[PDB]
Order: sequence, then structure tokens, then C-alpha cells
Amino acid sequence: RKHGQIPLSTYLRTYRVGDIVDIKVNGAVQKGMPHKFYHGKTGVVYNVTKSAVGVIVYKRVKHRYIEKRINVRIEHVKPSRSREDFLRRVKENAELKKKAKAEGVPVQLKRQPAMPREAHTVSIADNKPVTLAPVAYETTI
Amino acid sequence: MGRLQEYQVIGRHLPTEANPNPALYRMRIFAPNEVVAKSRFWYFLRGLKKVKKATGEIVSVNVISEKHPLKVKNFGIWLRYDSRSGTHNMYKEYRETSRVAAVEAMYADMAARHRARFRSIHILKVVELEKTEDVKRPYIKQLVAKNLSFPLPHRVPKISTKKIFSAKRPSTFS
Amino acid sequence: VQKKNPLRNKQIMLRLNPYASTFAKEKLGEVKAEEGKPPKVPASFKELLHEA
Amino acid sequence: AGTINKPKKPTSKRKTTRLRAKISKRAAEKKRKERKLARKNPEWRSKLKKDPGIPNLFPYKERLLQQIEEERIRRKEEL
Amino acid sequence: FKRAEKYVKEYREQEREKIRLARIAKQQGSFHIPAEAKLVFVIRIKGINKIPPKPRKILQLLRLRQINNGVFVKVTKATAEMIKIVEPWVAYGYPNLKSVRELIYKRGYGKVNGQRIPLTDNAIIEENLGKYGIICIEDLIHEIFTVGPNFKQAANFLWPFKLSNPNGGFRPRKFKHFIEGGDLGNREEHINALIRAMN
RNA sequence: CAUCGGUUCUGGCGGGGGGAUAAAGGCCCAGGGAAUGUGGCUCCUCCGGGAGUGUUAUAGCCCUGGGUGUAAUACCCUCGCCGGGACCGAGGACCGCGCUCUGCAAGGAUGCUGGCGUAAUGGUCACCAGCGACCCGUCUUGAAACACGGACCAAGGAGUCAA
Repeated sequence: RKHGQIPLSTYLRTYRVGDIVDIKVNGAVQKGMPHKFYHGKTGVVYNVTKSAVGVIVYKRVKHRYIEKRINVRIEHVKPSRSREDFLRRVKENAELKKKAKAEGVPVQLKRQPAMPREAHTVSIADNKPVTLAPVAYETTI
Repeated sequence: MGRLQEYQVIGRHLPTEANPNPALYRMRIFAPNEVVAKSRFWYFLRGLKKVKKATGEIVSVNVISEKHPLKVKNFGIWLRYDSRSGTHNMYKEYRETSRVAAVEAMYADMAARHRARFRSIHILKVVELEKTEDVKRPYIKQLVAKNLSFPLPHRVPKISTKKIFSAKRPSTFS
Repeated sequence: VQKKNPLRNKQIMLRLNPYASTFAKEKLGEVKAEEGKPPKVPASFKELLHEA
Repeated sequence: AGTINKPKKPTSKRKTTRLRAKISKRAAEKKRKERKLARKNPEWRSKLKKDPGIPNLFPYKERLLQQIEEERIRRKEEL
Repeated sequence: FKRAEKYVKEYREQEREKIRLARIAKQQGSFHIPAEAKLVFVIRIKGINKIPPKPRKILQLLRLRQINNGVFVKVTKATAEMIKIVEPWVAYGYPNLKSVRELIYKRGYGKVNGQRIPLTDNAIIEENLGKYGIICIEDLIHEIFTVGPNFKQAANFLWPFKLSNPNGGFRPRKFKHFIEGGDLGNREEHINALIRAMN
């Protein structure tokens, strides 16, 4: 963040209740800051006002968590892409499942982690292997 | 370092969109088994190039058998080893019948003479001395001598350890 | 009342796997490979094998 | 020294448990102090390591120099 | 009977297919990289004393709560990281068909209502895994070996194997990596000799 | 003792597969090469042997390619078969899964035989032998040590009752 003028698209983001947003405190504007802690934290919008939003964070105290409701201005909040990977996945999976049910053939419905690679053939034509010593001979020179 | 075998290990970096055909790297590694051979391959390849096991693959592992194990040969081994001072070169030679036997004898000899373990010895080159004048160390220059005939004085006879008592004093002349 | 090893008791083996008798009779553990003259190894493979 | 005819008091090699524990603790503290002095050391350390080189007693050092020759020539021609 | 005949034929065809592909690649002047192993057999070889909480939790999630307990694990990054963390306590590798069938024949126990019931009949497997198509001991071995769609259900139905100590013993220094001269870590296809000694 | 079941130790035999379809190696074929130079020739000699010469001769060796050859063997993996030994016999009509289906090695040991019928087995006590084994409480502190109590025995002896 450079010194000077705040970019104006901060004011053009539309905020609704239930949205997942993070708190990035802008040092330029002093009004509407949260505490020092609750900076860089992500929470749920529960109340939207004319120029600020209410965010639900869960602080930890001793051996338990306490719900906290904070009123932070739109200048210090930013939309969070934490559930972007969920919304894109649910739309893609919904339309793919509809298409698969229409076609008849079932498809993979769950994301799969990194499976081991299958067998394949590597040709040595024009890619003949070079022999390496434990130390490079140019380095020994 | 055990019953050693020599392995051709060819590996490469994983193919990406930028490099569809990465270069193949081949090494000759003396290891007891294929797991140790591939581990030493990844160690030496991490020492030279930007390839590690998580970003590369082992293309081939092949046992390199000796062409003539029944022919007595002289081998020159050029190696580097780690001491408390640092890295040092040694060139040594061994009169054996195979490269793996020469390397095993080298490992035993370096352990005996300089207390260097498998972790601190790098095998840089193993060559066959095709001619007699390539022999430089006196202990094999004395073995390649013309008409090498010697006796075996003071040979203790091989007596079974379970036979505790003998009735005559053994002779050491056979 | 007693667990019996199928690898020692043949009756339990034939109870769990009816194909064990057919396997032993047809000698499916001693199947010979397919016949045919094997082509020799290319010389380039041996050159790469014995390349110093 | 008249050691054979009149030996002196023998030096015991049998270790004391207290002594071994103290020596182990002192060794651990020396390792820690050496780590601290290595982290705070201002003496210069070269990133590159000096190459030990090729021994003169190696009989095919000529031949090694040759494939180094056409290797660097082929690299320069390809580059 | 017909299913077991099909499975034996399938095993023979897969082995001959791998050998044939390797030979054809070698003859055309290339290298056939075999497929990475999809199945490992993990044996806990260290005790339950003085263990950090994260490896302890991973060893409980792998159902390795006793020394000389073995489980079948499908290879994926998610389990591979876990096995990497618990490497100082376990030895793992790639089992073969003989190892799998001998393990499930001799030390095959299923979990029925939270109870360890020996696999002395195909009927028990038929009630507890017939909804996935596994109705016999040969089909259970096939699913475990080939890592089918119901590998999770088969492996969870199988109780953790309680192996004996190896015949012939371990290496002289056991709690050390197999590459270094010990027994911990991935020994790859050398797990079969350990399974013969322990089972 | 025989026939079995469970667990386990150990020995041998018959096969199958893989790799450079092991690598070698033997017997042939076609080339090339050298010395720790064979025969021959020459020169010295104590004539016992050395020195020089050159590529097989009156020995041989190495390197390359081909045939036998899909040779054998080593190593690894695997399918079975046959012995030798130890420990154990839980349950007590049938039911079940099965198979080689008149029956069975199939949801746990029976059949035959011998000596004795009593201190023979077994048990208790005393002693010897092998191995193991610091004196109990309390207190301290994180603990030990120190410190405190203990000559022995019998009886008495310390969280009770009311609100």
C-alpha cells in the first residue's frame, strides 16, 4: 500500500449479510478501525450499515472461544476468496451432475488428491542421457 | 559396504508445459540394493542440478554386470573423502576380478586406514588399467612382476575349534 | 471354536476358495511363458549400459 | 624411570557416573556455545568451495582432459 | 468359482503385460517407466513409550496402536505426508500378491459390530461387505491388491494385522532408516521378506 | 505307540517366471592387437641362465562381431511336494460351512498297549544346590540422603456423637 490516494473501488463493493470478509486495516484513515488484534482476521458479516459492516470473529480466551461482534468500516474490509473455491465448485458440480444425469454416465463427484502417476514410455531419441560424476569435471578444472 | 552391485540409474526432471522433454541424467552407482541406488542418485543429482525427488522421476535402474569376472584386472579408483580438515583426493589401485569387488575392497581399506565411512566417501572414477605400465603403486607393481613365485611360510593348520585337545604338537610347514 | 489356517488345512482352503483344487490340478502356478524366438538386445542399450 | 621395579599408583579408567554426567552436560553446553559463536561470527566465509582437483598419479588424466576439451568445444558450438 | 478363475487370469495377464511392455520399450530403444505403486503395507515397529503428540495422533488415525501392527494404505499425497511424519516408528513398502493373500488367509479378522471375528467363512464377508460386491475371501484379496473403488471399506472392515516378531530378527541397528542400514522408512519391494518373517 | 487338529522350529526335493530373455564359460567362424614375447634366430656367459628380435611357430593371451542359444549357473520373485522335532487337547447329543461324498483331516483327541494299584503320582516340613533379593514406618523435597521411632511379647489404643 503506497502513500497518498486511496483507490476508489473500495467504496464500490456491495456488502451483504453472511459474506466472508477479512480485516485489512488501512493506515491512512483513522475512523472506524478495529483493535490492534482482529487485524488480518476473517469473519462473517452480520450487520451492514451506511458506511460500515459488522463482522463476527471468534476470539480465543484461556481454554475456550468467545464470539465477538465488531463494527469495521468498508475501507478496512475486503472480500475473501476463502469460499470462492466452494462457490465455483458447487456451481460446477451442480451443472456437471445435471449434465451427467441427463446423459446417463456417472462422473466423478468429489475432488481427488494427488494420485501416483501411471506408466508411460520415455524415448531416448535426440535426448540421450549424459553421464554425471559426483563432482563436475569443469568444477575440478 | 556390504555385497555391492553396480547400477545404471537414469533419472530426469518431471515434464512441464515449459519443458516437454527434460534432460536425462545417467549415473553408475555402487549400492547394496535399488533403494540405496536411487537414494544416492537423488543425493548426487541434488548436488549438481535443480532436480530433487519430489520434482523428478527415476526413468531406469539396471544392474551393470562385469563383462569378464574370471579375468584378473587392475583397477584405479579416484575418490574424494571427508575428514575433520576437509575434502581430500586419493588415487588408489586394487588388483581384483570385478569393479564391485574393487569398490568393496576400497571401502574396507579406507575404513581401515583412514576411518572413513560410506557417508564420507565419494567415488569419482573407477577405471581398468589396460597396460602394465599404468600400474603405479608398489604393492601391485610387485604383483605384476614377471615370474611371481613365492612360498607361504608359517601356515597355521586349520584345526576345528570344537576339538579342544590334540595329542601332538601341530606343524606349520604345509 | 478354533481358527484353522487355510495355508495348512486343505479342507478350509477348499471351503474358502473352491478354485484351489482346480488351480493345483491345472498347475496354474507353473505356467510356462509364451513360445517364440526372443529378439536380441540392441547394441545401443549395451553401449549406454557400459558407457563410462 | 624406575617403573618396572617399583610401579606407582595406577590410574583408574573406570568412569564415575557423576563425572560422565558432568562431562556430557559440559559437552552439550560447548556445542551450544559454539553454535552461538558461529551465528555471531563476523569472519568471512566464501560461498564457493576450493576444488581439490585431479591427482597427478591418475594415469588417464590426459584422456579426462581430452573429453573436457571436446565437451567445452561442443558446448561453445551449441551455444 | 468363476470369479476366482477370472482373478487368477487377471493377475497372470497383468504380470505378463508389464514384462511385455518393458521388453518392447527396450527393443524399440526407450525406457518403460512402470506405474508408481498404489498400495503399501505399513507395520509399526516401535513401542508406545515417549512419543510426541502429533506422531501419536497420526499413528492412532492409521490404526497402529501396538508394535507389530500392520495396515494396508492406499498411496496418495494425503496419506504419504502422514507416513512421512510417522517414519521413525513404522516400516512400509509395496506388498505383492503372495503377501496379501497370506496375510488375509492367516491373520484375517473382520470388524463385525466392533468385534474382531476371524475370517473362517465367506458368509461373514458376504454380510459385512456384500453391499459393495465383496462376497468372498478371493474378492476381498482382489479389492485389497488391485485397490478398487471399495478399498477404503475393505481395509476398514479388515482388523489391523497383529504380526509376530520376524524369524531371523531385524538388522543389528533397527531404529534407523533402511537406506542407512536399519529398518525404518520405505524399503519398497523389500517389505515382502519382512512380511514372510513376521507372518 | 499310531492316526489327527492348532501353533511353531528346521532339513530336502520337483517346477515356473525375470534380468543384457543374467553376465560368464566351452566348441566353431571372421577380423584386429600387444607383452610379464611362445617357438625360432642372434649375443653373452658361472654355460645354470640372462639380454635383444618380433605377433604363434614346436605355448598362449586380449579386444570386436556372429552361431550353438530360448545353453547352463548365480541372484531375486513365486507354485507345490516330502521328511525330523517341541508345546498344547479348550468344548461335550445333532444342527453349520464344506470336500477327495458307502465316508472324511469338514464348527477344539481319539484308538491301541503296558507296569503299578501304593506313598508309586501328589502334598507339607527341614536342609543342601543354581539364580534372584539392601530395614521397616515417618519426614524432606521434585526427589534422595540426612534425621526421627523401633530389644521382645500379650492386652489396651486414635474421623465418634449431637445440632
